[PDB]
Amino acid sequence: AVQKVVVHPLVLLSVVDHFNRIGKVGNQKRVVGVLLGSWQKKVLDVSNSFAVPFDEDDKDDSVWFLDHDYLENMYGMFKKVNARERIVGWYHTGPKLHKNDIAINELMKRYCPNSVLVIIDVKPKDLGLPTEAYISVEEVHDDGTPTSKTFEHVTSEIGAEEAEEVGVEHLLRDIKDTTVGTLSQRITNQVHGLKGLNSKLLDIRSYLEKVATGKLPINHQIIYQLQDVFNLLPDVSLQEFVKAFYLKTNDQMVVVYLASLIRSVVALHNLINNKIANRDAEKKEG
Amino acid sequence: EFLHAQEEVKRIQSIPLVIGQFLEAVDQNTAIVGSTTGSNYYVRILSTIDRELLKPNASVALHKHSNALV
Amino acid sequence: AVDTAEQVYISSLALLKMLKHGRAGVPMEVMGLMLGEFVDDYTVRVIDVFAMPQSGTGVSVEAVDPVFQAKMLDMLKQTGRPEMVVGWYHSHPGFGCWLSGVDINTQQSFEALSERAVAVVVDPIQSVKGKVVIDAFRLINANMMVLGHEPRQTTSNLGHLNKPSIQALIHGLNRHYYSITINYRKNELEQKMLLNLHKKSWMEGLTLQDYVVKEMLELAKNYNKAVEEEDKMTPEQLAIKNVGKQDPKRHLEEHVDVLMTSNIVQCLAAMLDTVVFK
Amino acid sequence: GDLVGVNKDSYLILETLPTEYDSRVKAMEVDERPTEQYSDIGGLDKQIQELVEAIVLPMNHKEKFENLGIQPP
Amino acid sequence: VTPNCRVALRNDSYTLHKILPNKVDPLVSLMMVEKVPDSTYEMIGGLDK
Ligand SMILES: [Zn+2]
Repeated sequence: AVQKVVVHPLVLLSVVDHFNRIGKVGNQKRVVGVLLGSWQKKVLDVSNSFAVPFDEDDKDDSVWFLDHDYLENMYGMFKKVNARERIVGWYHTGPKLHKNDIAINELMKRYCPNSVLVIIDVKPKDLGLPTEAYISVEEVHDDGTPTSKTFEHVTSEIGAEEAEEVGVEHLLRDIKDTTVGTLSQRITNQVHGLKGLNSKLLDIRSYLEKVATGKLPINHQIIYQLQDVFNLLPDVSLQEFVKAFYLKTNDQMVVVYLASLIRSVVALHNLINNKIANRDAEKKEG
Repeated sequence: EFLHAQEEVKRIQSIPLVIGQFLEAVDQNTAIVGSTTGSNYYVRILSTIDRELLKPNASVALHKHSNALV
Repeated sequence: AVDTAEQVYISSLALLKMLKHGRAGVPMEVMGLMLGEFVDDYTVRVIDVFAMPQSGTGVSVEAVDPVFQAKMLDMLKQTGRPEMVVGWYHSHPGFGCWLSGVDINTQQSFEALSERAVAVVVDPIQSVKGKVVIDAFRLINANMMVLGHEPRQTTSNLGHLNKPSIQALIHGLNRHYYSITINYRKNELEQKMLLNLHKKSWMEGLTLQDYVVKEMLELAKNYNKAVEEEDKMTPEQLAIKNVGKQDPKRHLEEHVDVLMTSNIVQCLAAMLDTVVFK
Repeated sequence: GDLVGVNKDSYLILETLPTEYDSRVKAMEVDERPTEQYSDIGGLDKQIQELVEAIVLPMNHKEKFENLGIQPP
Repeated sequence: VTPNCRVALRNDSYTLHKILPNKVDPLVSLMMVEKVPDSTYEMIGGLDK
């Protein structure tokens, strides 16, 4: 039951300079680290974290390194600066996962009511969202096997807590607050149309590749169940929304009546004092 | 920068606004204001307020540090 | 043996730990140590501002924990980079961010060991975006009054550091103090991703969220009729016949453009049915 | 209504002062106790007796009163 | 420097910086406590001596 957290990009910038560590310490490609924070609510804030000296064998991928010199006494420092900012979880880069991740979660679930794994992004080019949470889940099956523990897609976000823009919005040095209706809407048009419908192309990768080579999660328990939600309105020729067209007279009713009367008021706005200050500036020049 | 000026006017305002009182006005947009701290000041006052609203020793809003009539 | 205009290539995380160190750093003033790299003579860089324990006793030279120094640098050794300290930070979040009377002692107490050890004064409680109160000072001394106190070698950096020169007791403290120049680093290795998470985050996230609409307009249309009668009192106020009026009291705007972009939003909002559906 | 030690910074109630001495009262307590035996009281010896039965014995023996079980004066 | 005229004093080093042309007392609160304008003589009627 986690919708969102508040993300301070401060220790994300510590993921940036530990991303500067891994480029110069050697073979370690992926930036893996441990996420500090405090559960207040379903909404949460992350104010600090720390990035672990970690190694991972490509053969038998479940080989973790979370040193307890690096854990315990640094938790004594991080406890010593603040009793509040303790652990909440951990992180690593890459989009999908790591054969070790689940075990790495269970090393610190002894420390936290819900150790969250938030898989992070060092090079953002994404079509969807930034870093996103994964809570402790036991969904198993309708089967009755031993308990599944792989941590499922529990929504998060990049929240912004407090002032902090004496630095940040001074470091903007480019951007403008658009009074929406000034192209920002078409930016959202490109990102939801394009970045939504290429995700639809990922969904034809799903519903074509799963038809092609997809095993058991081809139709596990959510495909037809959200083919219902797909069956909101997928219909054939033009989908025939006959209620929605005089319902649309009730819609465009409002917008054209407001634009008609109100933009005639805008005709007073522009036209009248445009003429007055116009011809004052014109013939009062002489 | 027009919007920066507009939003700039109220950054340092409205959260922790102290209350003093008007006393006198020497000139344009700079005047004398007594305070509920006990002392008197001669500070630069805004172009925001209508200039005829400062006849009495009215309850006025000031900054802690800057002490500006807003 | 020579004086040069310096420079501070700042790690953005430094100012991040200062805004956390003064934002959460409750305005009872505190103290820390600055961890950068003495790169050369004519510049210096900071790469780290670390955190201090709850020294809620007093800003002092004695507040430094050396086993936290050694174990801190040790934890930089078990992480990738064991860099070098370059000085010290402190926080003045309460008052007008000027050099306290411990700074006038602990500065030369620290730079006795160091080379420069530039002070760091901060107050995030000044503003939210408009005022960036970062502050830094190099303690000149009465030993170096033999030479004049003019490095000057590259100018207009301390000419534009000279451009404010307005802090009350610091203007006064022109004796014993000359500040250092602080630019912000070309941080596009992070300003890129702060940009991409900045606008990939702060406008409807996945952006299939807004694409509320019309009862806002209902309330907004009652706004946008309810101000219209007092907006149209101004042509009555333009009926001065010959001339009797100073500055027109122009209330022409603030109700043009609200209707403009608001009903751009209402008409593309009218599009979103035939945009979302097909 | 107490004198307490409070931090200048955290404003936490730190300690209780052992200096609540109360001006004039604690000076009103006669600590010298000058001597006067009952040889000085001449002529009011019945008033000495009803005085002691009224006052001195409630200090010593309320069991003299409350094995009988009424009240002290 | 006029005697007992008031000045604009900086808070910097208390540098005696500007001089303020002013009136001193509650002059505003009661100095101008008149009844401004009203009417004419026509509504008096009788106490003309
Ligand atoms: Zn400080």
